[PDB]
Amino acid sequence: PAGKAAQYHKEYALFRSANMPSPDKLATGVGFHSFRIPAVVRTNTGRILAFAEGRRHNNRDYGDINLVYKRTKSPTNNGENPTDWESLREVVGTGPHTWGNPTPVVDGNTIYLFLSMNDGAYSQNGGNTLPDGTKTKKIDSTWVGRRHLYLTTSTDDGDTWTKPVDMTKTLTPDGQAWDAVGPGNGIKLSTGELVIPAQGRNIIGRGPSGNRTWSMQILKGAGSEGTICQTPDGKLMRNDRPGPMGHRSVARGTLAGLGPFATDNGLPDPACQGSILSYNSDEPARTIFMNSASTDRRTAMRVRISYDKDAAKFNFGRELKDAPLGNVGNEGGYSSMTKTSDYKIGALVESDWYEDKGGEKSHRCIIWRRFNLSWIINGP
Ligand SMILES: O=C(O)C1=C[C@H](O)[C@@H](O)[C@H]([C@H](O)[C@H](O)CO)O1
Ligand code: NA
Repeated sequence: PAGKAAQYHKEYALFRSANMPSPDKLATGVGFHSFRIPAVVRTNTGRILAFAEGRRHNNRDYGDINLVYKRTKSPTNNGENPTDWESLREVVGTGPHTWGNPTPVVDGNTIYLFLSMNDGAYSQNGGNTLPDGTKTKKIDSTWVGRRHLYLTTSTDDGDTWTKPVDMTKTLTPDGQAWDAVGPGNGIKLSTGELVIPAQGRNIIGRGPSGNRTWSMQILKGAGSEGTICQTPDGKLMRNDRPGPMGHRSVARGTLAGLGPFATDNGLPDPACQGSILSYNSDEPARTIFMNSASTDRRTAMRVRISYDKDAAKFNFGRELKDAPLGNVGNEGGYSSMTKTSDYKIGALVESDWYEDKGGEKSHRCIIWRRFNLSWIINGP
């Protein structure tokens, strides 16, 4: 029934890499080679908060990387145009460290933002060469050299953020080395609990709005990069990035536990992050899913709808190719979706200029797309 309406789509770069005109810089003068790893949420004011990793010197997952963000200037503009967005701010950039994997969730008048961190001397694989010629040590299980999990919060509609608090000791398993939270988004259940996807576990926030305490729900067979969603039937669903290239890994259950993860052959994935959004719970209930709908590459970005009460089946949906955007490099990769006040899907989508090929010098930017259901429904 939302298919009857006139299609609407609109798209433009929102985080502009250093190689692009009007590159995004902080008010301090700090600029960024690349922006990756988007997260976006609509607050209960209707203001949109967009988060990313500002990777300072190159496009690598490690090294000096700051967690940055923008807000819409007003809570009512819905990010309609470029000028509707504030200029870049910083959640956390302290030291030479990696701060990233933004994974926010809105809770009434509090926005919670989980993030991952590592020391600037360490990388996932280790032995990587830093700007100064120093080789990274490999992420390990020491306090110094593990991936930490941090939580920061805003009670002023994303304007300011409390000093990030290290929650690794309580919300990551003891002994763990590599870790990820999201990235993308957590969710607030119909029943009021907050759920944050993370590597091998959900992170559950309980208590009144804005005064939460968190615990781990350890999962069996989950991915490192998960999405969480409350399907129309009320159940939870993890839809995760696979280890190897092929297809999304999916599991369903409740706060008491999830069933086994199993590959969803309806959802090809190239071992890349995806995003998911419960769009509405009234009839017809809809779940939206975005990812690169390919087994081998990140450039087949597709958005889809499921009408299933457990989101078992997604339609073909529509290729983001159908509304391509010039002057932003080759679009595709990590994504994040939110619903806007004016009833569109707002998505951040990574794009890669690909100048040094897959080398570290290739600049990465992030696109902001909006589209209504009609635009998805009425594609080939
Ligand atoms: O572009 C990527 O593939 C990527 C970028 C992120 O910054 C990394 O944290 C993440 C990680 O390397 C994998 O999830 C395997 O742990 O992957
Ligand atoms: Na930094």
